[PDB]
Amino acid sequence: GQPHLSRQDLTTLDVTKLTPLSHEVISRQATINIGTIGHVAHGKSTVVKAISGVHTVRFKNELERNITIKLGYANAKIYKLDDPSCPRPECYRSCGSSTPDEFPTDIPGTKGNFKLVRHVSFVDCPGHDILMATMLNGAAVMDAALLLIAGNESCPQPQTSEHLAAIEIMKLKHILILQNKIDLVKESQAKEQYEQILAFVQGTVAEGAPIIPISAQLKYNIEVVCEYIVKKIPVPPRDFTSEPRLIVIRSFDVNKPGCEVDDLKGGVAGGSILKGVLKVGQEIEVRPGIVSKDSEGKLMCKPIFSKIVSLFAEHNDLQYAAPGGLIGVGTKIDPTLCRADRMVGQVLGAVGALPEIFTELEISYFLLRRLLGVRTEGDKKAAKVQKLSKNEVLMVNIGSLSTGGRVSAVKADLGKIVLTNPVCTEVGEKIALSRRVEKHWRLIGWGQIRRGVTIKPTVD
Amino acid sequence: EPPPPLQAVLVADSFDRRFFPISKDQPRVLLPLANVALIDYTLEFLTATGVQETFVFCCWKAAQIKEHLLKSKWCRPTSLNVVRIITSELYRSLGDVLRDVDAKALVRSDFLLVYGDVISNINITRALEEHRLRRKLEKNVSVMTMIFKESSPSHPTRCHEDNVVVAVDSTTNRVLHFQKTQGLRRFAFPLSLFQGSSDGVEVRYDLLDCHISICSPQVAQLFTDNFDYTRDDFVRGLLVNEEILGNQIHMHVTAKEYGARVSNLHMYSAVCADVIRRWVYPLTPEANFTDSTTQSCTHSRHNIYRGPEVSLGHGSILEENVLLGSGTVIGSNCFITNSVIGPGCHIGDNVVLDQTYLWQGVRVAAGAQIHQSLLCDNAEVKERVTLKPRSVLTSQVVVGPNITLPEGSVISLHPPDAEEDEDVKMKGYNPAEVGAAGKGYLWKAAGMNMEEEEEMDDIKVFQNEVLGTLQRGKEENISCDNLVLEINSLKYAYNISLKEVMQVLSHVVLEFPLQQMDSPLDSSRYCALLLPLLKAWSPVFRNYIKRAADHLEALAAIEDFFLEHEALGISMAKVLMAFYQLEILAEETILSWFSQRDTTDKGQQLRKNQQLQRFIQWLKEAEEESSEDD
Repeated sequence: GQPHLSRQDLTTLDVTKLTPLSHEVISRQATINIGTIGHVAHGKSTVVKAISGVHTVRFKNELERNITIKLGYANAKIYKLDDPSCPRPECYRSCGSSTPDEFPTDIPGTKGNFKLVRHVSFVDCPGHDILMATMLNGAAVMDAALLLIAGNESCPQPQTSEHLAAIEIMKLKHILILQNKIDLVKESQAKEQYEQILAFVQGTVAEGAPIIPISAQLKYNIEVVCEYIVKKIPVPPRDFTSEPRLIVIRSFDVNKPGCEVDDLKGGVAGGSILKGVLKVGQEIEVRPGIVSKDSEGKLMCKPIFSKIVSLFAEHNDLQYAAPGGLIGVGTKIDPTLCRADRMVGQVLGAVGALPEIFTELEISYFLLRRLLGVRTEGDKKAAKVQKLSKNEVLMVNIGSLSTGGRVSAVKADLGKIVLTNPVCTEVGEKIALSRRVEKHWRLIGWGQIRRGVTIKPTVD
Repeated sequence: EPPPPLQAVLVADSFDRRFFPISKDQPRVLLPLANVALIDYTLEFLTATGVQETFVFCCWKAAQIKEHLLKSKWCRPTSLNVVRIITSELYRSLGDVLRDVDAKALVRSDFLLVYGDVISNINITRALEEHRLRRKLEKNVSVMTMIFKESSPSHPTRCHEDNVVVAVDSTTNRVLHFQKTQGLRRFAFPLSLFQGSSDGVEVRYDLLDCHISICSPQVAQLFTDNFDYTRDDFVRGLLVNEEILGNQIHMHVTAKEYGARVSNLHMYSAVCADVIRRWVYPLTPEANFTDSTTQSCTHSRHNIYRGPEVSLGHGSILEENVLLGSGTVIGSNCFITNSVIGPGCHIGDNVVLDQTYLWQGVRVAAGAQIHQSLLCDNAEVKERVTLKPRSVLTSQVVVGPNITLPEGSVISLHPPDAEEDEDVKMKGYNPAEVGAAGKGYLWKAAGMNMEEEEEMDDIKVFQNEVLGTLQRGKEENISCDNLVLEINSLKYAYNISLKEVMQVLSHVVLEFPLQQMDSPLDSSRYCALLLPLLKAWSPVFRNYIKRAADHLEALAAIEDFFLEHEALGISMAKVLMAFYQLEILAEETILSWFSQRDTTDKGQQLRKNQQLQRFIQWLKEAEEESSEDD
């Protein structure tokens, strides 16, 4: 629906032929996810801003909810110069997602038009909710990592151990290390910092990883990062054949105040696609949909049936959506149900192809006992993780589906969790747990859904 | 754009057991204060302040609350305050109620948040106007305005449980810090309050918490976002997290208007005394604000309210602050002062009542002396009975003749702790405490706790943390991968190099059987104890020690451990072939261990000991037998 980009046609579309490196899909939306495991004040946001430019966000709410939990995404197109005269990594260039598939060279590289290679999405969180977001479910949250260490400090900083513990627990095999803020660092200082870094990562998953030094503010050696994304990062395997599923992360009401009747639109639901391809005009079911209570106070759920009016990927308009980024499905649902992120925590998929709606879970949890990679300074009990107690509110994080939960009973290691709102899942899924230590939610263990109380979705 | 009609969210459940065991048979909001239910006081306050829609959320005994509300003045078609009752059994806190409010989208603009036990005559118009002006000037910044009342810290309506201290920016009436002073003798205020405001950071201890709030829908939104949240939790979280979210809480202080919350029996007594003495005017007992025919009375001198059909015995003296319910019969030569007596009561002759509250149907026999005691519905007191201060008799409780119940005594028809522990063996009414024909059980400090009774070489810590972690792993059958997770996390946290990693690993593993061991040091028993630890925990060794020359480091650690523990030297082999059988060490490493003798003299005799001669021969015997396997 937008010019200067590869045409998308539903008729000339086959799910089996679709691959993560397909030019048609990459031309409009990102296909792979590379979470940046860094830290604020160290260039965590600056690196992503330099790589992917500056975004504008098509739809934004007046009030931001769960800003410390939201899994932010940032799309970046990486291109390669076809002229062999231009030396690497200058042939590799990063830019925004709105650029055309080919643009003429802006450098004196003796001609040669740049061609789109890949489209990446940076899974960045203001905290560490990434850990229990992706630590046992797996799904397709990401397949790479960007461990960031600044240069002014000396490795290992007290904020580094948690990052390495996160890299280990995520079971990520593809990690790239970016030494930021090394511009104001002497050569000997940089060398000794690199030596400390390799000593710290000795015997860990970050053994065979690049230690690329970059300067985010001045945009130095970003092309090296793009090159290692091209080469070091392998193509993840994705399943485009199954019925599509999307975990709803955002939700907007796009109708401006004082708009005409003919200009009314449905509810736009942003989210992440796990497995399948969404098509415009496809009948979709959102579960648990409308959750209400009886006169006596009994939970009941009515799944919301609708049709995909349109699909958006950042500023681009799509005809079919594939996993590998934040896709916003504009639908026919009433804006009342999708205003101010009121549909977050729901699963949107093909009709009759959604998991069961649970209100309570019976999980087999393995409780952690010290916070991962934390320095216990003074207070030895601060890093200790207490045992689960009755009437304690945890944070169950099934993949990207966040939900609260009150522990009702623990026998030996089988804990019953009463969710605040019913969620769609299946028996045997890997879930994680979090606890409010102070000012934050911190991972304290994981488990499996042995059993659970389900609720029958009433349909009229 | 006029704002919609003012709405109120009334929480009819206290979500705690501060009135146990009186709340076992009656909800708190239905307890009669001056012969009028508390929820009636709250509804009258809401209607007077200009609330047009009220949502009453009932969880505990919601049927009784609904039944009482349907007959009330505010459930009539002529009422300008439409009362809608929402009931659910899944309510456990005010957080649940506000989350349900957000889920139902009941409120569109600023509303009133109060509990069902708030007695007040405050007109909220000024505070509401200030709140709306603040939200207009700064968009979506101020989210809540709490109502406070000026009071001295020594006032009887300020119990230590609900006492609060507030650090406030006096220029804008903004709450910067909120703390509860229960059990404290020194109040601590973070220095972060003195960041922007260099003039007004008034620390106020003269504020009485009215438990009335003007809340925007952002309050419900934040309660939904933070599913772990009571109101105090919300206030503390908002004040702490002001950096992440730029939300603010302001306060409004009233000096000429009354407002309080009946959260315990002490507050109940204080608020009842204030109500009787017209401190909450026009909510006075004779005003008949409930519009009920049985709750009308005439107000004579000395704040004496007398109902209809009240018979007073000859010689009886009502001193002051006495409210008599309709149909009460009082005997001769009685002395009643500062007491509230419900309708249908029967008082004998020569009865002294001082600061006591008798509810509906209480019968008191002649000669009783009651001071600062609460007698719930249909309670009975026999002759020659003395009730010491702070004595509570719940519903259908009879106290036998010739007793003197001590201070703090609570007698209820429910067993004291039977069902409390059970949360079958009918226990007889003990006449030693309730007397003959006495029905009830003494309720001790089990429920009295909230009744009417009040006024570096960081390698060593690495070693011991690893030891503890593996102890817990042994106790809980923790999988090898989870164990490796734990030691890896410790290694990154404390920044320990790999060499030290397997040094400490072998060190702790080898002393693990010795932690529970005395010193009848038997090599065979030591090996028997160590073998399950070696075989079950072998993957840790396999995945932690593998490369080149690390096996030599592990062997050096073993040599050091056993040179310290010489008495187990017989089980050199019992350790070496055990480490071999699990592929922890290879043939080349074990052969090169004794190839050089740079160690001390003892190490040499650790290579040629009594069992070490045979095992050093076996070190090549296995080499020549390796043709058969591996």
